[PDB]
Amino acid sequence: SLYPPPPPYVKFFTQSNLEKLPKYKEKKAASAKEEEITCALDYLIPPPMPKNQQYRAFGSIWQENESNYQYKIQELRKLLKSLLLNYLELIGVLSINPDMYERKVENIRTILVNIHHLLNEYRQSRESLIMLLEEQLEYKRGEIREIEQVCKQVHDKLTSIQDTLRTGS
Amino acid sequence: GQALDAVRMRLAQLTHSLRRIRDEMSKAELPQWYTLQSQLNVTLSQLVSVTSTLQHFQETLDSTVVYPLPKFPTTSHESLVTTLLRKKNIPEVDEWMKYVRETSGEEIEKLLQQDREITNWARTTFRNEYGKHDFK
Amino acid sequence: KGAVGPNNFIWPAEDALRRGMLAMASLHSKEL
Amino acid sequence: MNVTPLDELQWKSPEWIQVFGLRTENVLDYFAESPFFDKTSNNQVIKMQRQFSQLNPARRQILFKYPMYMQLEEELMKLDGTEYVLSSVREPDFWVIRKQRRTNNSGVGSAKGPEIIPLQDYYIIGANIYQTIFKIVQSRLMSTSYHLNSTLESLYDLIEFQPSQGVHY
Amino acid sequence: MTDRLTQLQICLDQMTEQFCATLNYIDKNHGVPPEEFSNTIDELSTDIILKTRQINKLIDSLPGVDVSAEEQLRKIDMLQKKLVEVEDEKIEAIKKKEKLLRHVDSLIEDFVDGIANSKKST
Amino acid sequence: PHEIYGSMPLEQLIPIILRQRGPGFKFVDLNEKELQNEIKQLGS
Amino acid sequence: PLPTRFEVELEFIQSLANIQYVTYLLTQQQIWKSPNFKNYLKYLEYWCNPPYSQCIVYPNCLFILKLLNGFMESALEGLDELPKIIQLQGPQWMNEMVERWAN
Amino acid sequence: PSYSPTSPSYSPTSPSYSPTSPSYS
Amino acid sequence: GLILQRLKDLNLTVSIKIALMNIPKPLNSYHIKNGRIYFTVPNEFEIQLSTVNRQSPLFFVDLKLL
Amino acid sequence: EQFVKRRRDMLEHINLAMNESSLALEFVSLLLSSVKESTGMSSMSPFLRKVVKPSSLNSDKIPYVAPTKKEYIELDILNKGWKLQSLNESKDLLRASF
Repeated sequence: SLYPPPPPYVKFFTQSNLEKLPKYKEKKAASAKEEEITCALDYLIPPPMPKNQQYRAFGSIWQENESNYQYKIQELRKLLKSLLLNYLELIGVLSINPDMYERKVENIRTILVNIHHLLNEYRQSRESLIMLLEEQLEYKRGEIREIEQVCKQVHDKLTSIQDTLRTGS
Repeated sequence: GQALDAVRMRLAQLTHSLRRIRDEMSKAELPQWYTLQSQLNVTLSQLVSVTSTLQHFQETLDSTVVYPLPKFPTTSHESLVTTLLRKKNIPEVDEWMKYVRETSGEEIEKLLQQDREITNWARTTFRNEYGKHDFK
Repeated sequence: KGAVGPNNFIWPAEDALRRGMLAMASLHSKEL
Repeated sequence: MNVTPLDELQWKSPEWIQVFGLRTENVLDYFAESPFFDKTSNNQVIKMQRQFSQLNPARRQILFKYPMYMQLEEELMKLDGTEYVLSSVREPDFWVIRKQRRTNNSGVGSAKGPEIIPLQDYYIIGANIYQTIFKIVQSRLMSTSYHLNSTLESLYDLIEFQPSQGVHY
Repeated sequence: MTDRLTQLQICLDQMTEQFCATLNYIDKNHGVPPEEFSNTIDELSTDIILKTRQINKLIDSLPGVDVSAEEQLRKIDMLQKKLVEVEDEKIEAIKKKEKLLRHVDSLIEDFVDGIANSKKST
Repeated sequence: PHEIYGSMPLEQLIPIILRQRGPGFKFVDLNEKELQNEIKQLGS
Repeated sequence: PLPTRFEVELEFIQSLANIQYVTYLLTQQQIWKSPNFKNYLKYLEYWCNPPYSQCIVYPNCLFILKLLNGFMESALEGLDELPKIIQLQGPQWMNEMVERWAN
Repeated sequence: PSYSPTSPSYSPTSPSYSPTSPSYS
Repeated sequence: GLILQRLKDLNLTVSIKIALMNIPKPLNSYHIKNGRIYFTVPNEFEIQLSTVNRQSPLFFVDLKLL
Repeated sequence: EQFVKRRRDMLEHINLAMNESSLALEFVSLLLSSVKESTGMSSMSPFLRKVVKPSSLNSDKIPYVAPTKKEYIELDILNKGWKLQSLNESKDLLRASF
């Protein structure tokens, strides 16, 4: 069907199984002193994390104070200059002998592809943390400073009123 | 189109009667019993007329073929189109007749003719019983 | 919107679940 | 053995739309793998004939708009029987086919062309396919009657009678 | 505000689109009068040069572009520290402001009672 | 939890108190001695 | 190879985010009638803590199951209103998820 | 004329009961 | 929580408002409590009043017969 | 409290009964509007008037399906079944009432 069937073990665990789970896990721990499914109550025991700390799904694999970059910068600049130079040479190829133009085209793309690699090491979450950091920091400083400004102006008004009433005495 | 027009007007008046009985039941105070009986009987006999007239003109309704308008936009009104398109019964009625058939559960044919003869015999017996005593 | 791009949706894809190994796992639930 | 009615039957082919996409060019190609497409129709015979040859108001608008539809007539006029033809199309999401059967009565005394007779209604909405209103009306009325019966039996249960007053609640 | 990384992606996408448009114009126009074609291409090349210079001035303006991330780590840590002390200081600030506030309220109540029992004393 | 109570203006607190105390009981019928009373019971 | 129970339970949790899946599951009588399914739903609650929450793909179902948790004391009835209510309350629920995680 | 038209009694909240099953290829 | 100081402010507002108006001598017997003001005319009545805003006029709250 | 509960139950039941019945009128009102606009204008709800200009329902022809023993005999014996049902609930309801 369109919707896959519920998992099979879901139907094994009734309320009686839930209430008898404590004694079952106590007995299992006492006896113990891929997990084989010898009893229907085994699944409620929390599954163990794989030792390799890896998870595979759909053909793809998955697994501290914030809780020479100049070399990369100059590499990027020289790569951009070489990319412009190669673009000029490739368009010249198109001009004179376009029949073999593709011979350079993908080459240029490789440099562009390398640029993407040069982005990968530069990857930005810390920079986003920084920018959010300063925006809420400056917002709270603005709120604070307007608080002492308003309380100070109220105090100044109170002192002026006190002087006015003392003069009228 | 004439048959569907008559179906339209009769179903419209039936829906009007339903709206009526609705807005006189929605009141916090229940009216007199007799008014409720009158409304019930009128609306229910009207439903009978609806059923009979729908029975009469099945051929005209069947002959008609449903097709969306060229001017009607389905991109924006696909939800509205699907609302009227769907026809599956409400589930509770479904398991209702499923349990009904479960409870009910050449042999069947001869039971059928035995039911025929019981029906005819009972009809004749009650005709005789009515004729036995003068009711006028 | 008209170009169905793979592996980037707001909600889990129905085709992703169909192609996921859970489908055959349910099919092979007897083998489990 | 319980069968879901084909009128409410709805097929979805995510792989086909992902690979080819929805278009009037391949709408019949999309319909080919559906259960509603009868293998005994002359369209499939024309398909194998084409394969073997290769190996070896809006009706007039859609008539004049596409040349493959032309080829559909000049390949379908020769074969009489159950055939699948397009009814109307509004892009980029709505297509409906015309389910008709043809009997080319070439007998003497009939000046009319081949007889065209409807058989079924099919609506392609998005990637979904839909296929009597009399049944809808009777179903709605009968469910309404069931609910009315429940309400009235409950109300009659609520009714209480006394000889000295009549019926009250 | 717009993050400069998003601006960098927008700039590179615009640069790619500009190159595509320029080469499309070259491919579909080679053969238009030579003077108009040359003028349009000079404009396109000026556009290429300008896009290159925004690319250069955005890539070098990335804070932390030439700063190692670990001293960002210490600066961020000490930022949360001094933040902890600054909301602490705001706690004492607000509590003493409320203290003086209900001192003011107490004197208001006393003065109002004095007015009331003075004007009803006669 | 007390953030919402302390952050709403009295113009919206009054309907909240009225609905909490039910119909008929006005927002001003509460007694200060009574108030500190239920405060004492809820503090236990 | 045969996937482990981790993979199937995680995929079930992430598929619970689909409104169509929830509507289909609640359409059948015996799914809600059987206490086994709700027992499994309450068992699934323990994935809201790390490091399990780091392995999720769509955080919305995190509330949905919790919303489904509410369904055991709110009633089936309300199944019809489920798509409308999720569409209407998507903004504030996404905001509260962001507050729970992004802050 | 027409004494009164009918009030709009649309029920979009109705969930519908369309059976879906032929999705697998 | 906020109810105590809200009632105190209501009492203060009622007191200043009645200070604004020249109360009659027969109404000199007044009490202030729980955001309410009580005027008890013996063997006649006991009227309890309050106000929502300093600018807003007084409104009836409660009455008791003596 | 049980009276309030049953009154609410019958209210929601009749509302559910009428919700499906409304759609029949919504569908059937289109034919006359297509044939005669002015008469048909009042039939539809204002929302449906806003949805589209009404010419929706047009007459069409489809042939009757060829009959056989297959479906009428089963249709009528199963109608016998539902009416035997109705007789059973008739007897039960009459017994309870009496």
